[PDB]
Amino acid sequence: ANQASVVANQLIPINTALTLAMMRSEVVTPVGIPAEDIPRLVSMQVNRAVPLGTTLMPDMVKGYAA
Repeated sequence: ANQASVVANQLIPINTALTLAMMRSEVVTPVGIPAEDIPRLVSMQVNRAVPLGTTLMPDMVKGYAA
């Protein structure tokens, strides 16, 4: 049903600063960071490796607070 989340479009290594090429929008469950926030996430770092196809959750991004 409608809410899309940010999903990793490639493996994102631990401590990588996110770029736009790394983030796609997809309706997945459980729900992660809202896809509307992809602009806000560029150049923030992930604190763990995020495999291809993994939903980005709030606790995986350093400094994220919505």
